[PDB]
Amino acid sequence: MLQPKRTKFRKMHKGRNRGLAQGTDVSFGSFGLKAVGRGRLTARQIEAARRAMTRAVKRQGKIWIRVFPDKPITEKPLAVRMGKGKGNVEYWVALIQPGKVLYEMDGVPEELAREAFKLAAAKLPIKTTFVTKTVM
Amino acid sequence: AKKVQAYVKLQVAAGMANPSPPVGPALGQQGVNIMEFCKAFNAKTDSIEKGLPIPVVITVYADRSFTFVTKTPPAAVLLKKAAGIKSGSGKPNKDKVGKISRAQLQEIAQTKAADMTGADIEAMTRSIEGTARSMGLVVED
Amino acid sequence: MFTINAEVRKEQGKGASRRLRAANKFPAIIYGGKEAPLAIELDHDKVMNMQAKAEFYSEVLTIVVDGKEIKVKAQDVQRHPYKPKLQHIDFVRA
Amino acid sequence: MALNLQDKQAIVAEVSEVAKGALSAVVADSRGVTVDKMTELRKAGREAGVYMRVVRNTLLRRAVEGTPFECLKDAFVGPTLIAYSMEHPGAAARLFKEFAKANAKFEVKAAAFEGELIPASQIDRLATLPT
Amino acid sequence: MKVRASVKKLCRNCKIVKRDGVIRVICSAEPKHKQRQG
Amino acid sequence: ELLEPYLSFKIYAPQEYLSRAYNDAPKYCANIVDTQLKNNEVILSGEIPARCIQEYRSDLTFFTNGRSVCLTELKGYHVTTGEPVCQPRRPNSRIDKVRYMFNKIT
RNA sequence: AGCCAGGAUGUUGGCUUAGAAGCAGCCAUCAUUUAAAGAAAGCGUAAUAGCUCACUGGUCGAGUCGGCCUGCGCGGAAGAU
Repeated sequence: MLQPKRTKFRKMHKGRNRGLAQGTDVSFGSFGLKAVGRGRLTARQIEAARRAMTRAVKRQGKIWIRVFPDKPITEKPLAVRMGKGKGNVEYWVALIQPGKVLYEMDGVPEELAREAFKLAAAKLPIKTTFVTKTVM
Repeated sequence: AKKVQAYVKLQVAAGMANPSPPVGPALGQQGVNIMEFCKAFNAKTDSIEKGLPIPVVITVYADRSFTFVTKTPPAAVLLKKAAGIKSGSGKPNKDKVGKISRAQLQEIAQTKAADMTGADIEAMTRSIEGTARSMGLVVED
Repeated sequence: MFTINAEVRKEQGKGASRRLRAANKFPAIIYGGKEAPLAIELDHDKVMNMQAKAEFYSEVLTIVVDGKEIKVKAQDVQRHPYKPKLQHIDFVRA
Repeated sequence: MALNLQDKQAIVAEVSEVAKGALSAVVADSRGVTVDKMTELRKAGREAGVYMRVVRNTLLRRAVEGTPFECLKDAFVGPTLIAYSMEHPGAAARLFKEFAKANAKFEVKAAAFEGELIPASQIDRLATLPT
Repeated sequence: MKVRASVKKLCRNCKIVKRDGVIRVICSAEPKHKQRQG
Repeated sequence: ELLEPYLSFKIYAPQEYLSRAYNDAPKYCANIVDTQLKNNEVILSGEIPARCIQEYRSDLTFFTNGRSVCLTELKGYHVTTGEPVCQPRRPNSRIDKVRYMFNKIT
């Protein structure tokens, strides 16, 4: 579970998710995992998918994670009335507009990487697709 | 030339009369007696050096005993006394465990040619010398 | 075989470029040198196969337009955010 | 299967073995054995080297493609499985009779040893060889 | 028999079939690989 | 250092079922041992621990098809096996000065 | 796409010597005989043996396999006068 180390403010705003993400190209590894869909990813989903593919590459190569949570998500406790205040923080989503790279991979064969990214695309609510590094 | 029936190529050093902790049941898995692999196993061993693991055909037949034709010991155990070190692979390309040369390994190659199938001696040279590359050994050409 | 037929653009802007993008063609422009920049419309189906080669981003292109040939390089390119398609390319003159 | 650059090469190389070649014999192991592979091919080591090519690819458009350029009668051998065996040392070598003796030595069949073209003859056993 | 909505092939002997408009995965080899739904 | 006896247990099984007796080997705690066939009858020299040896008899009554037969006797104090190193209480009581050994614990 | 074939001798290879041996995990991932064979994708063993595909011949004899881009649909989809 990834999480920011101290922040300017605890609770913050819901906010809208409009737009498309900057993280387009693969910039480190040989292969990426571009998000086709749209939506927040909790810090657990990043870690769950993170271990679902680190297994398939068998601790070989290197796997960068291009997204980082940095967004607190409050929650009103069960059986509580409206009002009284913004609720306590629970988990740290990272909003994912379409086109965002999520994981990048290097040091492994391609079709194996297809397997490792596939079994980790399973853990992500958003629909993703496999991509590849380009000569600009 | 009958095909597969029950023959296998597995036994340890030839000097170990009547093995049991190594092979044990495997040679006794058929109807052949355990006594067959020491009183007759040593009948050809005495002709040459003892202690060298030499595979041999064990074509078992219903008529008590079995025919057999001795072959050639593997090159892996051959790379010990003739290579000095008793070790082998484990750490191949990561470091040089040892080395010999082509002038000597090719000289032993034709002694094994009676069992090897090659159109020419040079063709059987690197196929044996290439087995020592799996050991991490680097032949000196 | 680095050659691409290309009609000249007539309607610049985001409006006409959406209508054109859906027609399996995308906008592009050639610029550089003392000459003034000239926008160059071209087909999408052909260029999409060309980028696969490492040479397409390095070796000079020979785009034909109005009969006259203009050697160019792919100094810049704009990927589509998730659909496998090109949107616009900056063909700097060589 | 590999494209034309590799298929034609396998034929042109066989043609080079015909210009200097001579005697050859059919063989058709519909149920061959690798132990039999260590008989007629080990014999090549007894003779000289690897230059002999059993080339079991008697396709009517492949091996027979080189037929019009060398020995037109061989195209009649094209039907069914056939394996030519060109010779270079010793014209009318004793290799021809071996294909028949091996057929009685656990080989099931060997295309009835019909032979090729030195007297332009047919399925005729011949002990009359330069020995 | 299994009734999973996903019916990716298990062993190499499986073959997709659409009986009565219903996707199925028949298997001449192992009966356990047989499954409904799809 | 806990240890358990592992006496050898030879057994006779029909050769046709003898291949089914090797499957019982992976379930049995015993390690493989030398054996020799005897015409249609077959036998092999096993060696398994006595804690599980009492269940070995159930294995030859099923896989043998009624032809199973075996015999063994306790031997070899060496053994040692997991897990946890459980021990059977208790020792000892009804002896002089036994309550003073409790002071030695602390 | 089917069809009788073939799909090797040392590799009981060194390894922690109780065994891993084409297939637990380590590495190398040889090269030969050759129409062809990875010193190995799966099955099967305490380990082997064994059974297939990779690949390659013949029979056969005309087109076919595998991805993308999307259109329209199928399944997933069970509630109580």
